[PDB]
Amino acid sequence: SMSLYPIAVLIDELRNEDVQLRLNSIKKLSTIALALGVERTRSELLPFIVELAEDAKWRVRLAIIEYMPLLAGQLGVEYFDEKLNSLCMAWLVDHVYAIREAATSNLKKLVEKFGKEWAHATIIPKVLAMSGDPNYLHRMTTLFCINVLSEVCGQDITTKHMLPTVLRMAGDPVANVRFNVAKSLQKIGPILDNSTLQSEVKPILEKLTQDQDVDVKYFAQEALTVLSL
Amino acid sequence: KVFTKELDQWIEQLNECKQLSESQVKSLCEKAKEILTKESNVQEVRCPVTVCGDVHGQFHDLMELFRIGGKSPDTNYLFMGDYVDRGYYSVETVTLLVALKVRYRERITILRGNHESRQITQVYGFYDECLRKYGNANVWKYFTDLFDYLPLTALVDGQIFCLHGGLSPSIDTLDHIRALDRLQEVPHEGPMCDLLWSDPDDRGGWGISPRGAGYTFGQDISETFNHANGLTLVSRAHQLVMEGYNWCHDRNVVTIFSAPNYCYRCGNQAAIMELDDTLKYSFLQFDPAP
Amino acid sequence: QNFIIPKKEIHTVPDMGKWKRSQAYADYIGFILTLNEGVKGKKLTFEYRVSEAIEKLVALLNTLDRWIDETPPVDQPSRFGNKAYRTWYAKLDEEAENLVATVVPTHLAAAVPEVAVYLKESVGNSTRIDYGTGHEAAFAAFLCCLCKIGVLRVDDQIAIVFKVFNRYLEVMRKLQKTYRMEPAGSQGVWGLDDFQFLPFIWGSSQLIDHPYLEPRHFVDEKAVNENHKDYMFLECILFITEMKTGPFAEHSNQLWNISAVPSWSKVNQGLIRMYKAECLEKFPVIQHFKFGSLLPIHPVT
Ligand SMILES: Nc1ncnc2c1ncn2[C@@H]1O[C@H](COP(=O)(O)OP(=O)(O)OP(O)(O)=S)[C@@H](O)[C@H]1O
Ligand SMILES: [Mn+2]
Ligand SMILES: [Mn+2]
Repeated sequence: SMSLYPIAVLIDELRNEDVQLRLNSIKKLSTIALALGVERTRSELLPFIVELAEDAKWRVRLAIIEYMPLLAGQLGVEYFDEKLNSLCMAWLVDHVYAIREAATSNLKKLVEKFGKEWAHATIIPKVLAMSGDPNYLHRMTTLFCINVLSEVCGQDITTKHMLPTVLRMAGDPVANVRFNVAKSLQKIGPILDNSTLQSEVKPILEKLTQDQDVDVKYFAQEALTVLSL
Repeated sequence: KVFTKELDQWIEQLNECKQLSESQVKSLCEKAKEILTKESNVQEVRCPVTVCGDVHGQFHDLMELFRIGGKSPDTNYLFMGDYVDRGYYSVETVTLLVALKVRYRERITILRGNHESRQITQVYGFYDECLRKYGNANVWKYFTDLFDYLPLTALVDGQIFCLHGGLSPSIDTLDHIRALDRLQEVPHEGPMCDLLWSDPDDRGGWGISPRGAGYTFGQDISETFNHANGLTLVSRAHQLVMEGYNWCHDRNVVTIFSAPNYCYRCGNQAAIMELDDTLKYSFLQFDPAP
Repeated sequence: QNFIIPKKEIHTVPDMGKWKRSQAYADYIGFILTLNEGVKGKKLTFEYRVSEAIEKLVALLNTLDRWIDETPPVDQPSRFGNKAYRTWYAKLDEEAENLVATVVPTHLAAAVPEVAVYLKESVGNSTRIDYGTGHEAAFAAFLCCLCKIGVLRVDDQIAIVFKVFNRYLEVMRKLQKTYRMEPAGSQGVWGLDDFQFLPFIWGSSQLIDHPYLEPRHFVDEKAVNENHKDYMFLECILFITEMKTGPFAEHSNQLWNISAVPSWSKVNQGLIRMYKAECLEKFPVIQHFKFGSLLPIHPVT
């Protein structure tokens, strides 16, 4: 079916010094890897996909992040966990925001593909690990992730595993993290039950309206209004 | 607020690279002046924050910058001037940075560069651009009047000194700078002039600037000023850098330039400096938008 | 006669009127317009006369070319410009008067110190590693001085532009490439070019009343390559397509507008107005002009 494919020509294009040919060969992978089958892409294509995951140019990295959900879909959940989970996590810590932003959207698409129970097992912890990062740019990623993930994780996982972290980060030294707690609570709120909302969310937001910082105040007040509290 | 909705859509509108109307621009500058008046000559800035250099009207490259370092207000920014002139989009570029200031005054600091004046904006394009995009000189009025209010310098965590140009033989301390009256057109000579015009160079002591304005200063002057004011670093812009950022004077001074491939000619990288929660510096180099 | 070293005189923005009303200005502009008139409608390969003074000015420029060969770019870290430019310039500083004295006859040897200053100001800034239209102007001023002292004559008017000024551009282009020089006072998307202005004026003069080449033809790659050997304007376009990135309409905005001008006539006409408006009336350029006995600051007489 594809045992006469000139795969050597493709590999030269993936490892090419010219950036444009790297990007153009990545655009093929989606269709090519399907026709080439699980075994051949795993043995013949995957070592080059892994290289490109950490390419010097961020736009090449971005294209791999966008191809990731299809590649995981083809390769199945069991193999993803052993070779590809690390790639996806290392992206959330990337120096370039655009790469951080896209690795977040990626987590969402993977959860839709593999389901919420798998997310609890293999994703949620690694995301929460970042909440203790010395860098505010990284600590914020945790919240951006929680925003995106709470949708597809359902009420319970959100309440038990994601919510306590958000509430803890309300006491962060950095205001940017603090107002992003207010924004997160506005986003994840409608998913939680009213008891949880009235008892655990409402007191935190009210304390956040007493914050020194103007932006924390505003977004805290805005969350209270939106969630009707 | 009724005016926060308005501001929010302006920011949204400007991110699509669409200019505000003359009427809108007028209101924006009026409310910006109120905020800027309360700002000190040496404006107090708290880390964490990202320090940027020259943009010279390259709006799409400014968008690339926010793709690299994160968008406002999530990421704290500090700009060291030269927003206008030379590029196609001085209006959109400067309108957005001003918009964001009025919206999140604690999340951004915008400093005055030498290009932020009535004299120079009539030499290098900003006047022309306004006239062509608005049909009259009014927008140029509202902006050049606003430029008089931009703080001359900034101080992050009391330890990192930020300004466009460089040091002045007339200024020994940060108090001399606070004493100054900044609320005027950038003068032809003197301390205010030097802060926005000066350059470091490779020979010792002071030197009259080849630019015809300001002075050039050597490593010993940098060493004296830093030590005397308890500073670890002078962060500045005002000069093209092939690598985006350039160390000099034994790491007493850093030059940051944020206009990649300057004049479609130079093929330089642009850079920004991220300052940690703990004031540690790191640099991000980037090329232009594709 | 009676010569002095040229010094700066425009120190403030109010000093810009003094310049406008000066003898130097009247002479300079009148000198540009003269050369402009002499080359109207003529190709670079036109048959004109070449004197001893001209052939020795070319040699001068060849000596400067030779020094770039003998002063390669150093493999050191630098801000932007390559530090080897300073080594090169220091050679022009030491040897300028000697090079000029090979062009000026021994009876007018007293004029060498004044005239050599303008050449020293015509190749970019040593400290900034710069080149701008101000340096280009200094070279025109240099040439202007050689006329006022009679070294160059009326018959040399075509040679000055086609041989001497044209060779000068090759040497500057080389300098800009080799040492990675940056633009002094580029107006960006609002200026004509980052580095040059004058060749666009004289260049368009050649193309006045051209049988088939109209301003729209210089944004056509093929027309340029087939004709640049003959026209200075097109050579400048060739360097821009060689040195700049993107579509033409992007990098060279003002020139893209000019291609939409009906005739080379109006191009030459407009460029003269623009040159006065954007170079000769802009303080950050004029502040660096130098005035002596030949091009003086005293009101026009
Ligand atoms: N057309 C010109 N030709 C030669 N020199 C010039 C010209 N225009 C200005 N200059 C001088 O050369 C210096 C360098 O010019 P630029 O760096 O391009 O502009 P600048 O305003 O000095 O720098 P910026 O844009 O503030 S970072 C200026 O300070 C002027 O003294
Ligand atoms: Mn600048
Ligand atoms: Mn500047």
